[PDB]
Amino acid sequence: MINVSGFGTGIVIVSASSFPMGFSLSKFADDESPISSKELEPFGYEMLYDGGLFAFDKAAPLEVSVSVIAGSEDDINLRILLNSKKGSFRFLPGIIPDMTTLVATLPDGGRTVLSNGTIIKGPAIDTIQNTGRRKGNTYTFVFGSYLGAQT
Amino acid sequence: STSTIRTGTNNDILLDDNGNMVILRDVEACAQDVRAAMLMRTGENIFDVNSGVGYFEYIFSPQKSYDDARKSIADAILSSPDVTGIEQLDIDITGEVFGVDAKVITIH
Amino acid sequence: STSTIRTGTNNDILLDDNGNMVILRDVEACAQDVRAAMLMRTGENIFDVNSGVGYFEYIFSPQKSYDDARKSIADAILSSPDVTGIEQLDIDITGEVFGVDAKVITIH
Amino acid sequence: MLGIFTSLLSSRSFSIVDQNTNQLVAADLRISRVNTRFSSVGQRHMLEDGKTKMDSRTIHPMEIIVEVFCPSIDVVDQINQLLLDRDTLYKVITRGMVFERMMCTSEALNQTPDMISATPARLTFSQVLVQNPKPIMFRNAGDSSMIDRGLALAEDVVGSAGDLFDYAVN
Repeated sequence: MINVSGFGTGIVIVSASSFPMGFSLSKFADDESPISSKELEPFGYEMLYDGGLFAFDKAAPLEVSVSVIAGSEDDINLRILLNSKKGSFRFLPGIIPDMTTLVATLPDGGRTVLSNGTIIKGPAIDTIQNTGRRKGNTYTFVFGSYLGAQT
Repeated sequence: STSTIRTGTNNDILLDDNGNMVILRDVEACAQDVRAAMLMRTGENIFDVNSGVGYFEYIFSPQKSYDDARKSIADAILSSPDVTGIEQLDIDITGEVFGVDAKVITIH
Repeated sequence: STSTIRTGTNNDILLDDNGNMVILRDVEACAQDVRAAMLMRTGENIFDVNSGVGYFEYIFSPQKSYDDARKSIADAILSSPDVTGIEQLDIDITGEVFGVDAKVITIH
Repeated sequence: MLGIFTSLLSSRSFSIVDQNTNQLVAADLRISRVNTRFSSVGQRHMLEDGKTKMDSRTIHPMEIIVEVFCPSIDVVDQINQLLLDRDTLYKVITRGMVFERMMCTSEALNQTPDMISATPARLTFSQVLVQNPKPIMFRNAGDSSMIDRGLALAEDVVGSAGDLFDYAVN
């Protein structure tokens, strides 16, 4: 019996400049997937002219996306993160607001330390569905480090 | 117009019934010349050295690909006069037989 | 055709049994010359200076990238006569060992 | 293509053999495509009446372009040495198609985020045209054809006849 539940998952987002101390996402959305990541592709294959195969490394981003309930404090914080131009901060050899998301998945203790990244896209305004209930807001980040997973 | 002394399978001048030497010409002479030129190991001609088939470095050796063997056989066949080209060539390898078949298109 | 006096692992002139100097030629001479060239620190030639391996600026120093060390070793190997190139140059790093392995393809 | 039944499950396709010393070079290249393009030019000559005589044909040198992946730094350095190697003619055996007297004309290495371990490369060789593709040699050292050197302009020393004598005595 493997417990693959999702209740109790928490996220801590710490940004270099906008949120130096960071905020916490706990109020995840109900209609969209609370966390969704694209299929990572850190390798590639090519065909030799004699039928062989060659394997090499490629550059792979982590396109993560977190969904939150419209109007919540987490949504307000994520919108503040989104509406922060990269041109209004100091340059360091690191990434312009290098924000990291510490993901504590379930009380078992699985900690993911996705870092060296930034937010890419998200909804600026709340969209009202046909049914009359505001749609959950999915904000996408991209990252350049997927290492730090525990248990 | 090729013309060569007639020889048998033992590759010696084999005379006719009247004890004369026959000089084959055109197709028969070209065929005899091709058969003779395909049986000569390289480095046997003191005046060419590089001519001949590589029966010891291109065939009869533990090699990776027999492309060099095919190239050497084709060059040896083309070296004969009035051969122009080769229509078809097999490099078939049986269990222990290096079967070669040619389809010389000599002009005559 | 390179030639060099016989030297031991102490890099000194090693004589033979009859008290003569041995003059190695070709393969062994080139190997000994390459080994001697890889042991010469940069700036040790009054008459070359820029020649020599970077044992104190590329190796033995907190260098970020060992590509410069690889290039210096490659230049030192190629400086010997009749070396042509290097087939393989491994620059493996152990805990505190800078393991270098070469596969010179000297013409001999 | 067919023509040869190797009946062997480990036959190597590509081979760049140094013509002298008969040695493989850059044996770790991962070839991807090979274009062995020939070339020749006609001599179209319009003449009087509506007509054009092509005259004869001159065979321009062969060009061969090899796209490849170099997996290692020593292979890349071997490719650089091939480009910088001005004193040897190579022989390229792609697929049952042997080309002798082949010299590297061009090379382009590409380093991209699409491939961080290996490096794509585009080698280009051109054939060296020779008057006699099949030369005539001789086995023994006595019987060369004579080589002329033309006028020499004999240079000078100061040694006197005494030194030449003493040398001949010794």
